[PDB]
Amino acid sequence: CQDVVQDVPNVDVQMLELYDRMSFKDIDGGVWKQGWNIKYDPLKYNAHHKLKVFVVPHSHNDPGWIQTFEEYYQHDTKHILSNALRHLHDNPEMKFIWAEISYFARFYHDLGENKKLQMKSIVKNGQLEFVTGGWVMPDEANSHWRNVLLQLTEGQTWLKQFMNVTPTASWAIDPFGHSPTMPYILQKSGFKNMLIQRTHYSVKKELAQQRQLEFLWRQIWDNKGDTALFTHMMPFYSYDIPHTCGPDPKVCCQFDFKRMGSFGLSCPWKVPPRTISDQNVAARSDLLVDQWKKKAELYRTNVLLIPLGDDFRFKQNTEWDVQRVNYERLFEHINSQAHFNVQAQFGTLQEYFDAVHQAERAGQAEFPTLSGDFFTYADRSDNYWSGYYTSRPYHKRMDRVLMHYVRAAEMLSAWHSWDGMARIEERLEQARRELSLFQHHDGITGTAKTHVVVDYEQRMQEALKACQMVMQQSVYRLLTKPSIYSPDFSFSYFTLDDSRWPGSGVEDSRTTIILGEDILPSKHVVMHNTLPHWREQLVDFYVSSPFVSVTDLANNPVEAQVSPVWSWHHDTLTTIHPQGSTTKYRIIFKARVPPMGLATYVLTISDSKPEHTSYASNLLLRKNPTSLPLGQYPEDVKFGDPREISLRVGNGPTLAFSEQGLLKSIQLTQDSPHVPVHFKFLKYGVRSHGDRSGAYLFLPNGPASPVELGQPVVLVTKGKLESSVSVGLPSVVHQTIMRGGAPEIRNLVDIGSLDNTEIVMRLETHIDSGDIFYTDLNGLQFIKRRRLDKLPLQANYYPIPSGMFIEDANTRLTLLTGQPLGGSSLASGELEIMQDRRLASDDERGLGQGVLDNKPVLHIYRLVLEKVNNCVRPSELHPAGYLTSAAHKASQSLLDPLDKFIFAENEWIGAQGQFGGDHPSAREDLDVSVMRRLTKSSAKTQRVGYVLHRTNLMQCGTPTQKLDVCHLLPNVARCERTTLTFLQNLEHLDGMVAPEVCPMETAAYVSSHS
Ligand SMILES: [Zn+2]
Repeated sequence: CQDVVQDVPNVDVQMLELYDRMSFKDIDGGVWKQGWNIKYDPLKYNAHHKLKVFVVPHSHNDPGWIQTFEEYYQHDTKHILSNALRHLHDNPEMKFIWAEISYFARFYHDLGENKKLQMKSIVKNGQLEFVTGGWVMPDEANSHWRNVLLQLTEGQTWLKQFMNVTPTASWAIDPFGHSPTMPYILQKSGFKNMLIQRTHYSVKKELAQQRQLEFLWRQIWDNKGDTALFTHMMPFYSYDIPHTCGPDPKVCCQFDFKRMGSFGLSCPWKVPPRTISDQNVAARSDLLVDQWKKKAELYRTNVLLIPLGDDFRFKQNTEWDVQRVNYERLFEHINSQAHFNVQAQFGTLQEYFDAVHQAERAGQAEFPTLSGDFFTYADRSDNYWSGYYTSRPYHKRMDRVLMHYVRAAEMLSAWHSWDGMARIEERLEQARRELSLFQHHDGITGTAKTHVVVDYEQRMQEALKACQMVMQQSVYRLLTKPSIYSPDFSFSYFTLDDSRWPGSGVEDSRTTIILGEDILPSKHVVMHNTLPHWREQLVDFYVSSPFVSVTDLANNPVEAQVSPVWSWHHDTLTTIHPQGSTTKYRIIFKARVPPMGLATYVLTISDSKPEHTSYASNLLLRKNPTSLPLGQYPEDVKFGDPREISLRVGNGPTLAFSEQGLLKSIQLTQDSPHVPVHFKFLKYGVRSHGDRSGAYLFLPNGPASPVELGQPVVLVTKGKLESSVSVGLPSVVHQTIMRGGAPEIRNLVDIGSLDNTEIVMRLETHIDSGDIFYTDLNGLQFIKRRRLDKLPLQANYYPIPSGMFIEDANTRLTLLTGQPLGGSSLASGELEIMQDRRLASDDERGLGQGVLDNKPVLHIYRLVLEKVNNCVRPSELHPAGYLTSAAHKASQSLLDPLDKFIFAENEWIGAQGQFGGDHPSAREDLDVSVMRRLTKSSAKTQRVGYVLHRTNLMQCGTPTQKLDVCHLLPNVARCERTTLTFLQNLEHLDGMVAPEVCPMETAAYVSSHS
């Protein structure tokens, strides 16, 4: 294994170092507004060295944006694909590339048997070519790497079964900035080439000047270079026809033949296209070849890519004819005139890449190496696209919940083959496809119309219910004696309890377990642990009585705590204040669950305070208190005036809070200093003159201003197992929760009718971080950031898909997230992260609406303060950072918590105590990211697929069983290493053993069973 800490990779272009050197000037470059007037040597090309030009027709089809998936399918995409089939069949020289498999699969299943055969023949002969072949073209900023792989797998599994093809070239023309997570996943999935478009106008200019727009893109930690993927970055402002022929859009627009005649379109530069004739073809070819030779000066070979398309193009038979016939008349003239020294023709993306690599092997070019990312994107002036890191944060949070439920449903159901009557495969295909659709660059981004967001939310809600049904049937099968198990596949044996989605203050839908010494004195509950190591964690349930004791199924007592149930309400006379339930209570205890396993507990009612259950105290801090009854709860609420508070659970850290209920300090141990750490809430506004913020753009009117808090009401709950401080602020109920290690932070965010406001949560410390901070990419890797005062505030905002940290020589503070949000370090010792944004104006990128559809959301975090002076850190020149053990486990507690199940009926005949006690407990840096049965019950050879991910953790001194996934299931007959999509066998494994993967590596295995 490579060492990913000590050796700094040597690359030609390192994006952090390039950013530090660049001046970012926004000069008028002439017809190429953000570049310069390109010149070429006309003697560069002759009889023996010609320019080869590939014109690649395409159509950008969004699976939801202005219309829903189904509205676009019926009104636009089914006509595009029907006309593609007819025109390519009739015109063998015509070519077309296709990206979005969600639409292609919907179309193909609706075709008659004769049309399916014709479609297969234009794919087999290479006229219709699939590019990427994902379900969608995903967002690269907010998306988790697990979901990027899920949607790639859904589309490529469909293409292999139905079209017998697997793309090796990727096409990503519309995501709002680009991540190195994509080449990481694509290179481990059989790809050879990829293309990107939306990068900062300043970066396009700097790379074009050095002919560094084609590069070998490696990971920031990769010293050897085996992660490298060949990447083509397009040079100009857009992927439309005016910005793809060459540097002058007033010329290129005249070669978009839909912008004349009866289509109702036109050229903004005021010179229309003209039909190509014998009379004009020499003059028209003179201007067009000059644009081609200028574009070719920006690249290193004699092979040139010219895309030809736009949004939902090639809808009409007449559009295919007017584009094909005028281009054919230009190609026939140009190819027949030796003075041009050009060969031009319709082609595909793979055709382009094959010809470039042939030119390279001929010794025509040697390509540069590059590491880094392409965030944050700007298309013009100070218009940085950091707004969509936060827009529609309710759905961003829902993405992470559905990610975990799909993993848990696939894993729990994989242990067995199921009868077709159970409909397990139907429910899991629905769930995978709804989560896959939401990865689209107008889904998770929050950049769709209000009615389109409602469609995404309804689809994700159906997917959640499908996962719940699979999970509960699987738990019953796994923990019921085989002598008793006799299933009704329609029946609810268990209901799921989730404390964190949507959250009891968002939707008060948790089930209360109702116990009574007569009617029903006990209830069985079951915890699942998807992680491949033993886990102990606190769990809670709602119960109808405070007098409840916990046992394991063997009747061993478990120490428990009871707390009241609290809700928060606006008083119309005055204040935001808490109200206690008189009818339900929380029971809280530590569950111990095997790796990838299950554990059963029992809740039992009694007359009075039972021997192994304690009761939290509650203190309400407010002047002029009124009474707060709590029904049977045995401890009276205490009252006081606002004051500073300190709390400690177990022998974990001591936290101190201000009179307003906000953190002010952390002490790690009894001996150590009180380290200042202050939470604050601030607000950004919108510019009254000049460019307005919208769903995409963040354009603040200066630095954030303090929120006036008044004298808010503070509630302190103190228990042996769990304590919290909760405060009612304007727009936010803010909670700090303590269970004996790093605290958990919960914000119930309701921005209400506060038009043109963005709410930010900031941390202030004396950590001497200077201009340096770290943010993650897609939940996979931490990248070093440098704050730049020469760029505006909105340019120093980055995606926070799962975490961020600052550090000096001695101390680090990490904030882990349960949802992707936008964030920064705008001053030494600070972290900040945006909670919600409400915007009255459109930002002129095509959405045609502001963001005024906000709803309450529960955001969740962990906060980890650590000493790092005894840690082996990367050298100052390394562009990556790495989490500690404690911060990594804190992230895992937010993204993949224990699942909780309540038995639905009065009696569970044949109940068992535990599943998976024999499972291997793997090293803490290893995860089983995916477990998925690949075969239905009728297959004679069963196949199960596993994705294994090993992260890299910092070594800090304080230093388990070998996991072989090929032997988790009995009767293993073969074990293969595969691409991450499971579609190609790469290696038949010695001894049917799936080996140990290296730090920062991901591998896929398939086990076959007799
Ligand atoms: Zn798009």
